[PDB]
Amino acid sequence: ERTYLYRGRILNLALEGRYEIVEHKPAVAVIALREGRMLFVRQMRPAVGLAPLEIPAGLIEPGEDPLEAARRELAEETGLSGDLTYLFSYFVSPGFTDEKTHVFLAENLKEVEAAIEVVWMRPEEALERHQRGEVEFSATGLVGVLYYHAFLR
Amino acid sequence: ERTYLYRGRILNLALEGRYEIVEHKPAVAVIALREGRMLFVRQMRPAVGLAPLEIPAGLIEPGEDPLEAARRELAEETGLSGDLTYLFSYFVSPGFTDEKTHVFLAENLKEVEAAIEVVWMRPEEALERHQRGEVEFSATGLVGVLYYHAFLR
Ligand SMILES: Nc1ncnc2c1ncn2[C@@H]1O[C@H](COP(=O)(O)OP(=O)(O)OC[C@H]2O[C@H](O)[C@H](O)[C@@H]2O)[C@@H](O)[C@H]1O
Ligand SMILES: Nc1ncnc2c1ncn2[C@@H]1O[C@H](COP(=O)(O)OP(=O)(O)OC[C@H]2O[C@H](O)[C@H](O)[C@@H]2O)[C@@H](O)[C@H]1O
Repeated sequence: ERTYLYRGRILNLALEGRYEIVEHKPAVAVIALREGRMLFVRQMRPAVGLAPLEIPAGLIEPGEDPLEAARRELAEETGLSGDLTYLFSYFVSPGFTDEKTHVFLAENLKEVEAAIEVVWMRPEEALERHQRGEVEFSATGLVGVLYYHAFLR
Repeated sequence: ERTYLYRGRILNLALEGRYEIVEHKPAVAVIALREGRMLFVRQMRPAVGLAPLEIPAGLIEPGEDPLEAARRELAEETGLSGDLTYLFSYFVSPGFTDEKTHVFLAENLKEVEAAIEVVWMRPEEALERHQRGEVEFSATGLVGVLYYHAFLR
């Protein structure tokens, strides 16, 4: 059983026996390749004080399933729509939070609409920039880069 | 500036303007392959109520750098030691936490020592089991699987 220390906007903090638990809405992330470039985004993230390289990602809000949330954040963050395929999911850090991320591939991208910086970048270059200390990754950004190298070359 | 709502054992909860921020110690994770099997671990994770497929992972404690923490958790969780190479890092979920994970590759594993279940499993099978809904991934488990498919075949 959980006792709640804080009920917030995008998280709750609970204690469960000796365990500190952060409840958090699920998330989605979209991997998209065009002309050899992957679709990254960057935004200032106050939790870390910097703008890591991410792929388009967002929270699943009331009413939505993961596919719908993925289509929405792709459009809102980048102005694009595409044909989305579910790939896999992961718990971001299951030792303390229940946040689960559902990852999609987007193909056949179309601009549907003309704080978030869109960064098209070859994944090989993202990985080299990271290795040289020039940019940080989020989990979603790293998953995109690794998925590309595994399956999209 | 941050105001603290909770100072805990493995996290602090702060507000920063409108932002809810979870401070958390950094983590490490180790990717290890032997005879075509990757070294996974499973443990009950109360935050999610299940035991996802992870790779050996742990927190960096006072006094330690990432390499040292990685060697320690590999030994404590699996009884193994190896030659460790730094690969890359990622922020697990930078929209709300500062947790950063440093990922290593381990080679030339040796048993140094005879709650945590050690699960050697071919990564192709881990990914198929996940696709069929049979097991969940942590971020570290998924990163291990993707890294293998990208670079270790
Ligand atoms: N929710 C918690 N609340 C209280 N203490 C905890 C909790 N979980 C663990 N402990 C204590 O904290 C001690 C040290 O934890 P270590 O074992 O090095 O790490 P890890 O395997 O848990 O987490 C490693 C990563 O894997 C996952 O993605 C995680 O979220 C991390 O990102 C433990 O001995 C526990 O006593
Ligand atoms: N720390 C926070 N505290 C308060 N509200 C917040 C915070 N961060 C965002 N908001 C609000 O929450 C609203 C909805 O958030 P959406 O934009 O769909 O998601 P995302 O891109 O932030 O996070 C997506 C994932 O990427 C990362 O890995 C994250 O940690 C997630 O795992 C926002 O409009 C903000 O107003």
